Parts: sequence; C-alpha cells; structure tokens
Amino acid sequence: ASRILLNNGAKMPILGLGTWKSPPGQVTEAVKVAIDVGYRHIDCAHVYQNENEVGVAIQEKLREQVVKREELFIVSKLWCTYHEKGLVKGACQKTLSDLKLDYLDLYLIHWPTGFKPGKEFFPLDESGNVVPSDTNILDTWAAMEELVDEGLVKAIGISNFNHLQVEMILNKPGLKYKPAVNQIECHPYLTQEKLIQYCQSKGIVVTAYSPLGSPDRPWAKPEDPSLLEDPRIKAIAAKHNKTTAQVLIRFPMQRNLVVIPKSVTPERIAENFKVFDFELSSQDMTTLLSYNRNWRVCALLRCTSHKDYPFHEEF
Ligand SMILES: NC(=O)c1ccc[n+]([C@@H]2O[C@H](COP(=O)([O-])OP(=O)(O)OC[C@H]3O[C@@H](n4cnc5c(N)ncnc54)[C@H](OP(=O)(O)O)[C@@H]3O)[C@@H](O)[C@H]2O)c1
Ligand SMILES: O=C(O)Cn1ccc(=O)n(Cc2nc3cc(Cl)ccc3s2)c1=O
Repeated sequence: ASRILLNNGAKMPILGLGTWKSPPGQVTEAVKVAIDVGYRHIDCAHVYQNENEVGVAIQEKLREQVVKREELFIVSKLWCTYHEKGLVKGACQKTLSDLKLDYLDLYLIHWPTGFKPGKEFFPLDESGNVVPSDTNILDTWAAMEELVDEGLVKAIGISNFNHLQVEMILNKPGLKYKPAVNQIECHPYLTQEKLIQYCQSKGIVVTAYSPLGSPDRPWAKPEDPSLLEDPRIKAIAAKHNKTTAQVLIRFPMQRNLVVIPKSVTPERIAENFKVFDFELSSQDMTTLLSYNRNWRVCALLRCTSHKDYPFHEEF
C-alpha cells in the first residue's frame, strides 16, 4: 500500500524525496526526475535554502501535465528562528511563495527549540552556544494550528520531539488539532523502538529521516559508522538481489513508517523508489533492528543547553 492515513483524513505517501543538502544547482532536476518515476511526496524545509528550486520543478511538471497538485504531498518545516507566534504565518507564507504553492499538505515544527530571531539560522554567542528564544512548544503549536484554520496547510505535525514533548502538546488545554506526524531520525543504528511505540499508540504517524545514515552530512568523521558500507547489510541486500539502499528504505516501510531518502543523482532516485517489489523477511527485520547503537547523525551539541533540547530523555 503506498499511502498511510493521517488523523486529518488525508493520505500520505510512505515514500518521499529528501532535499536536505540538495544544491539549488541540482535539486530542480532531482525533483523532476523523482516525479517522473513516481514520487509524490517531497520533504522540504526553509532552512534547506532550496525551496524555490523545488518549486520550479513542481511548477514545471504541473505544466507538462505529468501530475496534478492534488496527487502531490508537499511537506515543509517551520525553522527554529520563527517560533514566536507573530512570526509563524510569515515563515509559512515565505515557504509557500518559494514553492509557488497555495497550500502545504503537511507543515512541521522542525525542532522543538526556538532560536533567537534574526537572519542567522544558527545564532551563536561569542562562545559558540546557540542563542535560544523565549518561546515554548505550546504557544508555537497554537500558532501552527492557526495555519490550518486559515487554509494555508492541510495538516500540522512536529519533528525531533521526544515523547514528553509530544505529550505536552497532546495534553494541551484547548488543543485544536492533534499532531499528525512526528518526523524523527530512524535507521538500523538508531531504531527508535520506544518513541515509535509511543507515537503509533497515540495515532501519530512516524516519518523516518536519514534512512541511509546521511553519508553527506557535513560533520561526518571517517571513523563514524557507515550504514551503506555495512557488510552485514550488504549481505541482506545480496540475498534479495537488491542494493543496500533499497534494503535501508524498505526496512522502515515494514515498520509502518514513512521514509524520505535524499538523492540528487537521477539513477539513485529511480533505484530508491523500486522497493515495492520485495519483502524483508522476519529474520531480516529482526537482524536490522539488532544493529541499534543509539547513534544519531543529527544532534548539534551546541543546542544541548536549550531547555527544550530533545535528546536528554531516554525517548
Ligand atoms: N526533520 C529534520 O530535522 C531532518 C533532519 C535530517 C534529514 N531530514 C530529511 O530527511 C531526508 C533524508 O535524510 P538525509 O538527507 O540526512 O540523508 P539520507 O537520505 O540518509 O542519505 C542521503 C545520502 O545518501 C546518498 N544516496 C542516496 N541514495 C543512494 C543510493 N541508492 N546508493 C548510495 N548512496 C545513496 C546521497 O547521495 P546523492 O544525493 O549524491 O545521490 C546522499 O549523500 C533529508 O534530505 C531531509 O529531507 C529531516
Ligand atoms: O535540520 C535539518 O533538517 C538538517 N540539519 C541541518 C543542520 C544541522 O546542524 N542539523 C543537526 C541539528 N541538530 C539540532 C538540534 C536541535 Cl535541539 C535544534 C536544531 C538542530 S539542527 C540538521 O539536522
């Protein structure tokens, strides 16, 4: 089945295209190729500073009659320097303008942390610590709720929230919309069993990011583990005459997750979508879950002092 039901009654494609680190010089072609081979879900963010080039591609394929807007599922995220309630609408509208759209299918609070407002996406002090803003999760959520009530987004959710931060929102007095999705890092070295268990039990769909372990992450160190190069996983893939990446994409799919692998290479974009023609066995799944090391690609330690830093909690 290719789509999962959200709590807003809409259906979200379980396989989408990641765009973090896709250069503007290449992401337009990436998206065009993706849509041509079947992707309908694109994961975006204002902080990725390529939304205009993503919008170029969508506009194009709409104009070529390859797809209709209704068939697309476009995701973006509210960046940390816009968590003040008076800044959320503007941030959302900038993303809409850049993507040349009239609505987003899903809009996420990108991180639970608010940062000092300003042009700087990661404001630091003279010391190198990120400068927080005096905003909180609940007020920011209320602001996200207005975007639904105004017709700008069909659904709202969160990203990189721990189960206690998700809880705050759920128990929010006067809650208007429950979160639809929590997008979190998830892959065989960070299997997220507990948080997935919590979210799915609350009827919140989980999206797995960095499913290939983000080898292009700019802070990679050579000693870091490498999922795509893991011989144990290469062996699972060779058993199914599939590539390591296809295995890494198919894994979260069989855990009822959404997954959003990133590529700007047309061959790999196609390859990565060809994961609906095979099944990981029960042993394969068990084996892959067993590689958990609680290893995070995305956890900027310059944020570990923010009151809302998400990863001090077990989950
Ligand atoms: N919510 C947030 O905080 C958050 C954080 C991180 C990521 N995300 C989202 O999740 C998406 C995916 O995560 P990610 O970008 O960190 O990394 P990823 O998808 O785990 O890995 C992308 C890397 O894998 C390479 N690659 C892709 N397909 C491959 C294949 N078949 N064989 C070999 N290498 C392949 C890509 O190369 P090329 O592109 O050069 O082909 C790129 O270097 C993002 O782009 C973003 O949309 C969200
Ligand atoms: O955010 C994106 O989708 C991609 N991305 C880009 C740059 C980067 O450093 N990170 C790591 C971060 N860690 C935290 C940790 C916290 Cl608490 C807040 C924000 C971030 S950003 C990152 O994930």
